[PDB]
Amino acid sequence: GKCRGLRTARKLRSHRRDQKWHDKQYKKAHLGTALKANPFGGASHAKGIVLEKVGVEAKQPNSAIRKCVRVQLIKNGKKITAFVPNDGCLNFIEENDEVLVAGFGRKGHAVGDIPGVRFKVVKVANVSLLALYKGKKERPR
Amino acid sequence: DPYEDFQENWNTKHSSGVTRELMRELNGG
Amino acid sequence: PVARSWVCRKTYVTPRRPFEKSRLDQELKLIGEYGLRNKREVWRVKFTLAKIRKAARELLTLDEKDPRRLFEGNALLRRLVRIGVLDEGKMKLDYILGLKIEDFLERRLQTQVFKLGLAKSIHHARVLIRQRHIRVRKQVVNIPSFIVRLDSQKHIDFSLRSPYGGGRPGRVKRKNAKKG
Amino acid sequence: KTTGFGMIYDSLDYAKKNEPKHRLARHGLYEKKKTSRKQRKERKNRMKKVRGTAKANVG
Amino acid sequence: GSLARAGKVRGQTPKVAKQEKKKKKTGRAKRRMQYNRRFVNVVPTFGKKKGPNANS
RNA sequence: ACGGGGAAUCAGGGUUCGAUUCCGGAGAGGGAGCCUGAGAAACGGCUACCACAUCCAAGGAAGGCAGCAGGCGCGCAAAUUACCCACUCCCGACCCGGGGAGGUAGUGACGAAAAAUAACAAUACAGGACUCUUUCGAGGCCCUGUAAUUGGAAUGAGUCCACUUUAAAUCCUUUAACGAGGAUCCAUUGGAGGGCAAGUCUGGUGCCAGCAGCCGCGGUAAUUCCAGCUCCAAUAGCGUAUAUUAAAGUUGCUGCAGUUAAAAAGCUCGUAGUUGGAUCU
Repeated sequence: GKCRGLRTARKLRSHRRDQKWHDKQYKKAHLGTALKANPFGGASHAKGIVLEKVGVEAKQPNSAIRKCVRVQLIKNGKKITAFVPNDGCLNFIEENDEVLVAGFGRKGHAVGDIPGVRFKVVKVANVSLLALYKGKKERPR
Repeated sequence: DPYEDFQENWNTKHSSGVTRELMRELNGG
Repeated sequence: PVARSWVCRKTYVTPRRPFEKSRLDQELKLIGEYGLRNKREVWRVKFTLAKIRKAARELLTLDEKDPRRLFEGNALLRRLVRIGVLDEGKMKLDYILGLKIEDFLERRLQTQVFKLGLAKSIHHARVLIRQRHIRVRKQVVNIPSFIVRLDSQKHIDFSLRSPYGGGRPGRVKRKNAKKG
Repeated sequence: KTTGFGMIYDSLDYAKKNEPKHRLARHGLYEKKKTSRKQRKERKNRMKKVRGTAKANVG
Repeated sequence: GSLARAGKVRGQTPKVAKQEKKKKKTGRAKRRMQYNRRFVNVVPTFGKKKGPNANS
């Protein structure tokens, strides 16, 4: 059992702040190694240059080819594979394009089927993909 | 028939739909 | 440094369960009985009663002769009696916990215009208020969510500069008179 | 209804002495000079570069 | 493996035109008509079948 | 990591934020040294060095926007090279001069408050309920509609005189005149297997294209993709990403756990720490 006495405040709080480091959420957001491995550097979005279109193969209990894009970021030069969501949206993407990349939803973990892809495309050539998909805007020439 | 639909399809893909239709049939609405 | 004030405050709270049957039905019933615009108009009145009940829940924990309970317990009762939501004989602090949403929704100006025979539905009354046909003692009110007080209730009329009151006829009657 | 403020002076010269000049200008009893404020500041700064009586010869 | 087939089904789909329809309703009147459609002159009908957009 | 006042969240306890208009500190590219003065180690003062950088007739000379605008860069990320000292105050020899302090407009879906997008009447319904009729079927009895059914009544959004506002203006408020029927003066964003409100309707596709936070859907009948139609939720707002709080009694003081699920030291001694039997009117 735990100490309970009236003068045990130093034992209680130095034990809690040492057992707090055994939690995955505290160790992730208070150590600094996970922030230096995050290519966004803590940002919500980033911008990069499209290096090549890349087909990634779906994980085993289903089968398709997910249409990703290998993109090298502007602000630190790190390389990233990022998923292009709807169908015929890889057609909208040339190479050496300005692209806007977000997270994919699970805060650094790979969303379900696509193996090892943490990112998705939001804009291409400063036009959103949703405006191109629903036919509201066109790619500039 | 929601009873027969439930008893036939409770294991299949349409299990949640026949469950919801059975509960709609049972609890009024 | 600017000579402004940044004090502001939200008037409503969204519910924790976004799609809960038997909450949607009850709030749609409350809309339909009173002719509200959306669900935020319902949640606004849920928020004022939840603050009033929180204010009375803490006075009921203090000592019965404590000066804060006697002072703020009597100001809180006076306002509810004044805007017609309580009764005069029910001025103990425990009847605040027996107040409901509909008691506050009765005191909107829109329902008072409908219930005083000025309109003929709860939707004719909102559209009468919004286009400047109703006044309260001298003052034209545009606001459907005007909480009528008990003494300013019998002074509700048809706003002398309106066709239903003093009566210069409107834009449509004037044009039809000019046509033929 | 409308609500404003009024003042009623004893004499007209008392009104000329104890009034803001923008209200005297609303009755034509005062005329503000018509130069702007960017002209006065640039003219003030152009004549700090110049010693004594050539300050009056600054355009 | 191959990026060649992309946009395949969205391009293969027969483009049916959106048929025209009247203006819907907005605001207090839309809440009014959906209050009427659920709580006053609701049809006294089959038990527990009130599953609207019931397509058979 | 500038510190506080404070902020968000919250049963109670808590957890996270506070560069940011109030107070206190610091610094004017980096260090250092000073003059004047009541007060400065001052930078819209000076003198050097270091790094940058301007004009040159090549001898020399000048610099400091983390003030207001503005530009470049950087980036996911942020406004006008506008008007005025009229207000609030400050300074001066001063009722008079000055003030990018400050005020006023502009841009402004950061965010907060109010609040339109229709209302009513008369018809018609093989509507519905209500009074009689065994039932048919009868009613100004009361409600409904997916009637581009009929009808004139009411209005703002706009257009726009005038006043009012203001330093001068704008805006709002007040009033002329015009301004509604598919009142085309057109509401959107996301969804429709479950979690979770709402279609195993229809066509296309055929483990493809794609969807799907998670479980999953798709391999020729797809309730889940791509579309039509219908329906659901919030609504002038609504999706997505990331930080963070609650949910988390999954950090546990309140309040967890340790035979077998993660877990108790090989054993005894033993310092600090923590905790310590009755008993005095």
